[PDB]
Formats: sequence, C-alpha cells, structure tokens
Amino acid sequence: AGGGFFRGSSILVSGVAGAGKSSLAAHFAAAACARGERAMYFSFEEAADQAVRNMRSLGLDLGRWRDAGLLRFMATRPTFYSLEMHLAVILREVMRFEPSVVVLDPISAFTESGDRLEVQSMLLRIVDFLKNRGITGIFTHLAHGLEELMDGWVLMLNREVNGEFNRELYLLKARGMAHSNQVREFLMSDRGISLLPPHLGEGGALTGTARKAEEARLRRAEIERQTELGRLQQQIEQRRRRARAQIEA
Amino acid sequence: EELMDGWVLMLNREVNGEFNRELYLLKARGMAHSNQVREFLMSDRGISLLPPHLGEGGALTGTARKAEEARLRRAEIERQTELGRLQQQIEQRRRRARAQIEA
Amino acid sequence: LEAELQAEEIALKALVESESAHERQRLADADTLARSRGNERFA
Amino acid sequence: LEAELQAEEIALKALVESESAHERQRLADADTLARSRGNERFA
Ligand SMILES: Nc1ncnc2c1ncn2[C@@H]1O[C@H](COP(=O)(O)OP(=O)(O)OP(=O)(O)O)[C@@H](O)[C@H]1O
Ligand SMILES: [Mg+2]
Repeated sequence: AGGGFFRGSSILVSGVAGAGKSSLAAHFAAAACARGERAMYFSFEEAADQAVRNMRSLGLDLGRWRDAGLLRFMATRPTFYSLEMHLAVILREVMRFEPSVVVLDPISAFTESGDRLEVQSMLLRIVDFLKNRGITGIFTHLAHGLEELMDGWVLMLNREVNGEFNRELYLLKARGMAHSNQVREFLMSDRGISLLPPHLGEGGALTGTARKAEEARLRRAEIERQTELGRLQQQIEQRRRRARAQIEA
Repeated sequence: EELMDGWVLMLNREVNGEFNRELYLLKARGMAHSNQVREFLMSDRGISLLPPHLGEGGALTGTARKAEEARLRRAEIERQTELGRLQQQIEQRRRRARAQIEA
Repeated sequence: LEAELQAEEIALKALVESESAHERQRLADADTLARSRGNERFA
Repeated sequence: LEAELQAEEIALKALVESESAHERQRLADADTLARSRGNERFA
C-alpha cells in the first residue's frame, strides 16, 4: 500500500545463494540513480567490473550511473580492514557523497571477521548512523541479530519441486503498511525481475511446469463435461423427434 | 562458496531401489542457464545427459521413467480401443437401418 | 405422444437452466478466489 | 428409418471431430510442456 517501503527504513533481503539478492539491491540502486538521486553500493564479495557485467545481463545499466557521477560502487574484502576501520571507512564515505540509498551486500560476510557480538556492534552502529540521517539502507543477507531492527524484510526463495528449481519471494515484514501475503513466483530476464500473475485454483500452490500441467488438466476436464452435456441434450432431442414422427403417422 | 561465479551440484540419490545420478547449476552469475535437475549417465563415452523428462507428473528418473512411459502407452491403447468399439457400434446401427430400409 | 413431447421440452428447459446457473456460479467463485489472492486491495 | 440413419451419420461426424480436436490439443499441450522444460531458450 502506498507504493513501496518508507523512505528512511531499513530493508533486509534474505535468501540462499543464487536467489537474486544482489539483483534486487542493484535494482533499488539503479532506480534511485534514475530518479536523479545518489546511491552507494558496498559489495564485499564481487569486483566492480564483474558486478557491472553481471548486472548488465539483467538489463540494468550500472555503468551509465557510475559514469554520470550518481552511483559509487565500493568493493573491499572483509579481511582488508579491521572491524573498526571498516565502520570508519563506510561512515566517512557516506558522509562525503551524501547518498540517498546505501546498500551493503552481503551483511553476512563479516561473520568470521570477529566475534558475534563485535560484528553485531559494528553492524548496529552502521544501521544507526544510516537511520539517523534519513538514508535508506538495503542489506543483503544469506539464509542458513539485527533482523529485529529491520522495518522491511524480503525473503527470496529458489526451491526444488518436480525436478526443477523455481524462484519465489514474499514480504516477511513491512511495518507501518498493508501488503500482500502471497508467496509469488517471479522470473529473471533481460527485462529485470518480473512477477508472474497470481495462482488461481482450488488446489493452488503450484509453480513452474506443474502450473501449466494443471491448467491443461482443467481445460481437459471442462471439455469432457461439455461433451457430456452435449450428448445428453442430443439424446433428449432425439426422443422429441421420435415423438413427432409417431404423432405424424 | 560465496566467492564462486558458477556452482555445479552433482547428486546420486536412492529412489526405487536404485541410485540415479543427477546434476544442476546452482549458480551461474552473468548468464542465463537451465533450471532443470537433469539426469546423466557415465560410460566409455564420458558424461552424457539424458533427454529432459516430459510428463504431467514429471520428476521420475531411471527405471521409474520407463515404467511410466509404458503405462502411458497402455492407457493410450486402451482409449483407442474404446473409441474403436464405439465407432463400430454406431456403424452397425447404421447398417441395420439400411437392412430395414431395403426390406 | 404429445404429453411425452411436452415432458421432453420441460426437460430441455431444466437442463439449460442448470447449465446457465453452473456457468454463473463458476464465474462468481472464480472472482471470489481471484479477490482473495489479488493485489487490488493495495491500489 | 431414414431420419434415424441421418442422425447416426451426424453422430459419427461429431465423434470424429471430437477425436481430431483431442489429438490437436494434446500436441499443443505436449509442445507447451516440452518448452517449459527445454534448453532451447539458451541456443
Ligand atoms: N540474463 C539472465 N537471464 C536469466 N537469469 C539470469 C540472468 N542473469 C542472471 N540470472 C540469474 O540471476 C542470478 C543472480 O543471482 P544473485 O547473484 O543476484 O543472487 P545472490 O544471493 O547475490 O548470490 P551470491 O551468493 O553470489 O551473492 C544468477 O544465478 C542467474 O541464475
Ligand atoms: Mg550476490
């Protein structure tokens, strides 16, 4: 309801590997830049040229926005700095550029960089700094602390049913608003992320190929019933024609 | 795992008292790829992937696949025989109407 | 024979009425289901 | 008797038409399923 998440909110995108977490974050940043705003995207596991190439196949143009001075793409391994200096660099850079959208991809990369309570302290400080300035934070997390401090939560699924893997996503949490409660199936393509029409059937909860199979089965059943009604109509009408012939005689 | 551009997961699972090999591409960044859990075989010719599985149920491998193919063929033959008998019955009615008209 | 054919006519009527009612009820049920799964409520 | 045999002819017609339609729809459905499971999209 209302057209999306609230502005200065904290949004967590969660899922397994290959789910589409990076693609969604890049879509967020690319839209932010397309409206003329500024975005910062902190990647801890992929390089800048590689990320640009990877996003190019999904129809995004992250290079246009880098060359236009509206998107700063920063890439550094979790082992390059200490947990203190990671925070220091992030805060300094955020200060200078004055972004509108900041993405951290992934938040789960720092698990082995220290103790749980140290990495939690760092991440909490990052989140508080972003929220006190009205900057929208998009955090990507791998599924398998600070979840509680998130205003929205998008869970992306890629599961095996019927010898195929189908993508899905739902909104676990969106505070302050009304939102759909459907586990919707989507596809990736050269046109970005497209969500398929909702599933309508008495059974429901079918995805991918099974959906088409059930559509075909329903069509077949409808044809069967139509033929049954047709034969019944024809039989009663033949009885009527009979009654005619006898009356004439 | 996180630092990998591609990821090929190879499976060897037990269904129906036999172990069948399979493989799928968990991850392939920067490209479009199939989302099918395909079954393959090893031989003197290397790794060969079998044709994809087409059926309303789907997700059958190895011997169960052949069993279902046979079952589908049997059902098709049954339906064909049913239609044949119906055709023959209506045509015998027609021949009847003939014989009576001639008389 | 006339009475028989009138009965047949009534049967035709009842069958057509039932089919129309079935079509109607399926459309109503489909609309209900597509409502309980749609994003209209958020426009 | 003639009217009866004409009715039978019409029945034969309708049955053959239905069988042809069923063959057609199965081929269409098989093509759809083999599409949603094929590697063509990557050639
Ligand atoms: N042109 C394309 N057409 C269809 N699908 C594509 C295309 N390009 C990429 N995909 C899919 O987009 C997916 C991108 O996955 P993504 O990296 O966004 O998820 P992730 O959670 O960030 O994974 P990671 O563990 O690497 O961080 C690829 O796995 C790939 O299957
Ligand atoms: Mg990623």
